[PDB]
Amino acid sequence: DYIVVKGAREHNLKNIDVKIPRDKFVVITGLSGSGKSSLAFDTIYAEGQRRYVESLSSYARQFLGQMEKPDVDYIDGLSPAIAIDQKTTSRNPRSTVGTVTEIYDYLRLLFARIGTPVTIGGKNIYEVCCLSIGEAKEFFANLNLTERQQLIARQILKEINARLGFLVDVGLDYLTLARAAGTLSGGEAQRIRLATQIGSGLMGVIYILDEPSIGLHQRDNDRLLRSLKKLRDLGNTLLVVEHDEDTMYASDYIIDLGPGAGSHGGQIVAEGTVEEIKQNPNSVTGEYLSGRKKIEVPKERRKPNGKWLEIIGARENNLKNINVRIPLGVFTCITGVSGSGKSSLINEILYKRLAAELNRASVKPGEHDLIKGIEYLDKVIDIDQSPIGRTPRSNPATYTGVFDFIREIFANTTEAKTRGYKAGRFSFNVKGGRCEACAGDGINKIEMHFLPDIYVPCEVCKGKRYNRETLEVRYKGKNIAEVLDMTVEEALEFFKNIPRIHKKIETLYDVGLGYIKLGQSSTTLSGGEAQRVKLATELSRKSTGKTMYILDEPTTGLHMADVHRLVGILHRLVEAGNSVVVIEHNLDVIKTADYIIDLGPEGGSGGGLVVAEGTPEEVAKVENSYTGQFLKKVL
Amino acid sequence: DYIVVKGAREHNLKNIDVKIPRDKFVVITGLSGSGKSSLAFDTIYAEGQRRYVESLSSYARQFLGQMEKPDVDYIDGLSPAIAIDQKTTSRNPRSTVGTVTEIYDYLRLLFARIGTPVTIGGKNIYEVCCLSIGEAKEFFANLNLTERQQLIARQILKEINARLGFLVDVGLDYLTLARAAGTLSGGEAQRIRLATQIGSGLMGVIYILDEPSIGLHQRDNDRLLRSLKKLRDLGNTLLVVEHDEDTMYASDYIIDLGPGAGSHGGQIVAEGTVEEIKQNPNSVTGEYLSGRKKIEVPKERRKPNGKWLEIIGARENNLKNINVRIPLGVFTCITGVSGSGKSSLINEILYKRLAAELNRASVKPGEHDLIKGIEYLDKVIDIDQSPIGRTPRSNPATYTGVFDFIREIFANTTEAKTRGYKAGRFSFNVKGGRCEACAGDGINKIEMHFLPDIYVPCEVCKGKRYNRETLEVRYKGKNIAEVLDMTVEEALEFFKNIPRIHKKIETLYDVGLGYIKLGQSSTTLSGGEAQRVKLATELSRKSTGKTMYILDEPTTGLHMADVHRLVGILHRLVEAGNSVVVIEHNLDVIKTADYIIDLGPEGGSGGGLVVAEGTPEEVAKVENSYTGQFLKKVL
DNA sequence: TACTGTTACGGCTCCATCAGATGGAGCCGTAACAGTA
DNA sequence: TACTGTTACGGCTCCATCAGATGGAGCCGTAACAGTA
Ligand SMILES: Nc1ncnc2c1ncn2[C@@H]1O[C@H](COP(=O)(O)OP(=O)(O)NP(=O)(O)O)[C@@H](O)[C@H]1O
Ligand SMILES: Nc1ncnc2c1ncn2[C@@H]1O[C@H](COP(=O)(O)OP(=O)(O)NP(=O)(O)O)[C@@H](O)[C@H]1O
Ligand SMILES: Nc1ncnc2c1ncn2[C@@H]1O[C@H](COP(=O)(O)OP(=O)(O)NP(=O)(O)O)[C@@H](O)[C@H]1O
Ligand SMILES: Nc1ncnc2c1ncn2[C@@H]1O[C@H](COP(=O)(O)OP(=O)(O)NP(=O)(O)O)[C@@H](O)[C@H]1O
Ligand SMILES: [Mg+2]
Ligand SMILES: [Mg+2]
Ligand SMILES: [Zn+2]
Ligand SMILES: [Zn+2]
Repeated sequence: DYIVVKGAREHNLKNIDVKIPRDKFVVITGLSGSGKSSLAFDTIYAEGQRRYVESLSSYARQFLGQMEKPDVDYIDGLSPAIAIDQKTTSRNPRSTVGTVTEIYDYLRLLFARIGTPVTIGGKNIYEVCCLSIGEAKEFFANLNLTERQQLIARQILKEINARLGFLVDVGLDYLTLARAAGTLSGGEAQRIRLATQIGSGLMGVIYILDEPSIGLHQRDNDRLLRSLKKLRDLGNTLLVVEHDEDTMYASDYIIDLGPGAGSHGGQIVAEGTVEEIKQNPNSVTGEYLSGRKKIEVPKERRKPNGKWLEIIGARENNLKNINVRIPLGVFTCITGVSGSGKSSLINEILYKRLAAELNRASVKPGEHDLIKGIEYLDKVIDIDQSPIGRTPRSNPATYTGVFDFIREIFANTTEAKTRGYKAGRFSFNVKGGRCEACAGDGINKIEMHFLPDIYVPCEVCKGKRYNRETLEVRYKGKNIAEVLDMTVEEALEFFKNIPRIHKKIETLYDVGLGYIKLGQSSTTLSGGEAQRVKLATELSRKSTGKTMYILDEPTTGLHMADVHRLVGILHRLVEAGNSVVVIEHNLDVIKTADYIIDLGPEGGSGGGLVVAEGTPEEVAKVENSYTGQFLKKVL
Repeated sequence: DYIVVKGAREHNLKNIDVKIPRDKFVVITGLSGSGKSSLAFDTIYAEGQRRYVESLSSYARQFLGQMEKPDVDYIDGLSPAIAIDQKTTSRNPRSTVGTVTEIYDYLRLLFARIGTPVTIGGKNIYEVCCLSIGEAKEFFANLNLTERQQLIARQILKEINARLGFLVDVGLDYLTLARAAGTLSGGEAQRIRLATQIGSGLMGVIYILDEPSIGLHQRDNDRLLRSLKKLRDLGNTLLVVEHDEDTMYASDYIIDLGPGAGSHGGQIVAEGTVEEIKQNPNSVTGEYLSGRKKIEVPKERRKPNGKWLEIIGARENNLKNINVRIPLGVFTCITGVSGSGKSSLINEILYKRLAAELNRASVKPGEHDLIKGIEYLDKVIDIDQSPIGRTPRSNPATYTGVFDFIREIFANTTEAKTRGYKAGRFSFNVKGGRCEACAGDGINKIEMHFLPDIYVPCEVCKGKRYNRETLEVRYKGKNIAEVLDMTVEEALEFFKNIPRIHKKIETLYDVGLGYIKLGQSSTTLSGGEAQRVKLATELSRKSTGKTMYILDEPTTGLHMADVHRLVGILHRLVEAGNSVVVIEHNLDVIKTADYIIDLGPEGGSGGGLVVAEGTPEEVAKVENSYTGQFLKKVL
């Protein structure tokens, strides 16, 4: 009736002991970097998978793969578990919806077993693969096959029906089975990934979902919550790590981590129901949910100064030749149901034309007639909706670009000048100044065949990634290993008189990563930490006073405090005289915008029109828009 | 704390509900054919494996394979399970001890990871593979490697040490790692199979062992029981299906099935401790253990009549050029520790020479000088230690040889003579008289890719395996489908006036298979049922009054009642004037023998000498023999 | 002449056993070119 | 002359993703040959 964990010390967990109720809807909350993933996916799921795998033969074990042994003492009440990872999965161009959701395999099995020589219900394999999800489901629900075929193909038909029912329930009935998985939107790809693993329900199985609401509108999130509630009612346990308020409100139990991030978190601050979390002063999530701490809606919203960006004849993808006016110099939020065509408009027309017109880029934009009002802009800065790549040869210092300046100033010292060194000597990714016994890695990763990998630190350089010859040159009493060793606050104090480094380090501090180390590997970063690193990298660039910031969903992996900090940064940028355009599903970011352009009313072929246009108060007066309904509810 | 099963109806289970204690030594007893395997390996293990597999992806599922869904309602308290099947596994000549026990893989991993360029402890891969188990274990326990190598290769060394420790504990220290697995004795192969799956212990794992004591002496069984007790004390649950008295006496809980076999069993008769089972009148196992029912030791043992079989210079395999005298006309039991060389003597010299001398066979015997006393014999009948092959095209009627006579008498009828039919028309394995829609199978087995197979009965012949044209000819009002449909008692009454069929059917009844059907598939037979079918096939042959019966472990898969029946049959054969020689580890069979030849004192290179020779009472006076010690204990 | 052993020969079925590679995409470091200030 | 965009190019690393085959052994059915009784 419980999953009891004792002595969990993985990553930054501070020897925490927790009890998780079984056959319930449990939600794990906390700040970005608290340790929710290290507790759910890296301890419980890892222990369950290892326990299941250890009972199999070596031949099967070397195919399935063994996870790393978690640093835990005793876990009880486990069971078979299915986990959905937080990180998004890229797709090859060949993979389609049917291939990804494992529907084509069942289709081939059915056609091979009860096929009529290649005719089940009066259709062939291509005629049934090239249909929308809703009509394919209604076709498969009206299959008049014989009794022998019914007995033979019971399981295949049941699996197909369950998968199609889930895909219809989430709201993806407009897609077909032949649509390429690599061209779907963020929310559609997230829902397809969810349906791949959770479409066919089981019994007595723990489901661990790490942020299952990427690029999902509130309406889509409600349908996903209904499906999750049905799956839990099927006799299962659900462990969902989320930052969404609706997910917490729709859960039986809440486990709150914190109280901070990195080395200041890894603990348990509060637990109980939603009201219990709200009443706990030590819980930051409860403080933000109870209204004690909140993002303040402006009393007066900025008005356009007469300069507008007019997009005429926008017909890219599913856009139905619409005209959109984006005011300049204010904060504008682009809203719509997942798949309605907000990314395909903004990121594929506005940014792709602004870059060519201003930054002298060579990227072909989408299908549009013309854009007017470009002359009121100087440069464009964009943040994509795609995640960042993770390599052990990467860290926040290299990603943001300050490591180049640090290496240059290290190579400009007196001793380095005497020895004839350059900036390439002070990097652990170039031969000449790095330890060759570890190739600048610092630690050695030994990979076994079927056993979990073992990490052993290097002994020649003691994990410093550099040899003594390169470590013999120091700047202000510190060598480059100590430079990579200090955190962002220490580096901010260290380089306070160097504007070039100080600007980017101050940006990193302002996005909320002062605790992080300059040399922490990208592979060991968190989702929110990587998102904020990308945000700081893009926002650390120089602003000319009349510049456009285009952000495509910068809320992913961010707690309420993090989005509050980002909102403050964006509002300061707006007050500086720049124009900020944000494609956002987060309603807290939306409620502070001075202008809203809403698209819909549906996704795919059912959307692409400007349902609403104006200030949030005016949009809330429109009953057609779901965004308007939610805005009216929360205003 | 329990494994609760409800509504189990697999095979012949009569909707039984049981509760199995956890972290205990549980033994399941009952008659041959009661349903112990169908309850342990076909319900609990099947459900656990299916539940674990269903949580994985299709790619891994179609590699691991899905077991058939058991006919059960609700099973709780499950966990990862490791099962050892009752049926023995044949081995290719290429496989060795290290390959089978998964020790070579760990050896290669260690040599690749901490090798010194190919030198770990001062030895190479061949110099360490070509050693006995004890010296290899003592070498690996004295490895003076460096600290970095110690940290790197901790798990590999731990696994190797645990496997070698188990192999030494069971008593196989005289074997090597390069020894071919296909040339081992029955007990040695059984112990190697056990060590493959149970050598490295785990925690919180259910172990299901189906008859883990094939070809094991009492001394070897004691060591195996000690190892099993240690493994259970490591925090595990053990479910052992056994007929051995020592295994029941060394278990915390006993679950008894019955009260019979086939359609007369499948229930639960009693449960509790050993004393509780003994005190239950409805429990046949308790009745045999408590002494109410027993095999009666003869008051006076038959003496040799002056005719002996002298084997001079027996040096085959591990035999040390020994001389053995086997009295003729009495019951002689060959006893010894597993590997001492009883099979290599008897089956490889005595039978292989008697067959050539009497049955005009062309099989080359082993290494011996000569055998004297052959002229007092007319024919030899042998039962091998190997199990029988299982095919769906097989049944007891075809195996024993009565189906040929039945087909001949069916083809000799008036209507068959008029139509010009032959015996080949009345068989479901020859084209012409069988249904071609199922190829004489009766049912169709549809195999999926990763889903469990589905069985659908044929519709053209309704599962009768024959068409209407072949079913239109009947003998005594019954067609051949009804002939295959009746049980052995019905066929015994049916063919009471036909001596040829009646002899074999009476033999089948006498071995205890009167309930079984003539047409039951061999693949669906039980281990004890197959053993008794082979015994009846070999014992149904004509006896000339002076003939030698050689039986190599005919007790496998047989309860105490079955071995009592077999002992009675063998004693009747002896009283008929024939000579019976039985290689037996069962002490109840041994105590009734009129002569005993004991070999030992150890296995492999440590045995091959006649430790004792004489009547069981005289052998019990020798302290050298473990067999003598047990005989003294039980006499 | 029939019962009882052996052998071969064709067809059918069960079981052991082995121990990832290739294409796609992102990131670091370096160089080159161009527009402003 | 310096700060800030773009592009290319080499090297390194992470991730998706596909959808068993072959040799060995036992058994049924049939035929042929031989030793007795
Ligand atoms: N190897 C490591 N050693 C120590 N700390 C680590 C290591 N890897 C990650 N961390 C830190 O451990 C903290 C928790 O990581 P993680 O559990 O992934 O965060 P999270 O709670 O899921 N955050 P988010 O996904 O953004 O909501 C973060 O501050 C990481 O930077
Ligand atoms: N390359 C493409 N070819 C065809 N259709 C596409 C392509 N890319 C996207 N679409 C479709 O265009 C519609 C709008 O997608 P897009 O504009 O990217 O989504 P969005 O509204 O921003 N929603 P989301 O990203 O989930 O928050 C969806 O139905 C997509 O499936
Ligand atoms: N498909 C089937 N349908 C009905 N009965 C079956 C089937 N398969 C096997 N049986 C019978 O079910 C009974 C129990 O089988 P099984 O569980 O294998 O026996 P067991 O208890 O392990 N006996 P043994 O191994 O000799 O000690 C036997 O009489 C089988 O002949
Ligand atoms: N072909 C072979 N070549 C070499 N050694 C062999 C061979 N067959 C058996 N041995 C060994 O000879 C010894 C005696 O084996 P064997 O006589 O078959 O055993 P047994 O005494 O009858 N015991 P068991 O069959 O387990 O009850 C063992 O050490 C075997 O490993
Ligand atoms: Mg996370
Ligand atoms: Mg059995
Ligand atoms: Zn090093
Ligand atoms: Zn048929």
